[PDB]
Amino acid sequence: MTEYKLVVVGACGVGKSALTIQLIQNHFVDEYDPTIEDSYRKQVVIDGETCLLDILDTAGQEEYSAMRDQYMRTGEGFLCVFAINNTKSFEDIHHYREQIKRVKDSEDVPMVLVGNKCDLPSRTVDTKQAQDLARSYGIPFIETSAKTRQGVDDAFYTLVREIRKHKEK
Ligand SMILES: Nc1nc2c(ncn2[C@@H]2O[C@H](COP(=O)(O)OP(=O)(O)O)[C@@H](O)[C@H]2O)c(=O)[nH]1
Ligand SMILES: [Mg+2]
Repeated sequence: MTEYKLVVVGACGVGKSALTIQLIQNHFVDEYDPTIEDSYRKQVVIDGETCLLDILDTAGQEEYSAMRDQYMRTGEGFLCVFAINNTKSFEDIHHYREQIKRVKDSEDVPMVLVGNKCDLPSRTVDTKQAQDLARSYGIPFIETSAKTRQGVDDAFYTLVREIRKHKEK
């Protein structure tokens, strides 16, 4: 069956693990070690296609930089996550965008921008600012809450749709 290799990236504490576990196991985890990097696999149906998602929940630095380059080269699409109450995590998106393009040596890499924690009242990044960034990249932007599940399926399924558009060229 068709397999999609997805990679979830972003600053520590933005909800990469909480998003991934909500997608896979349909519950919200309040505490999950920030240093754990692991992969998950789930069979889903997206637009009538039965497919397997192979999702890498990243944790930042690797023992050797070759491990980072390896997962960036093999990953087919990237979910770039910031938290709407953490401006530094939004600014870090620039770094992930650049680094992924640099390792893949491609200007066209399937990506979706995710503003997570949208259930919280505290917000430092308004929606307009994130829409402006996504527009400059030419990629979709989705606001999510790993806690309420709002937007979670849309974020991952949209990324699959971006991969499919990239492959048909
Ligand atoms: N309120 C709220 N908290 C969240 C959300 N996503 C993650 N968290 C919390 O934010 C903290 C960091 O989340 P985590 O998934 O470990 O972030 P990671 O370092 O990016 O993997 C944890 O305490 C989670 O419970 C969300 O959508 N809403
Ligand atoms: Mg984590």
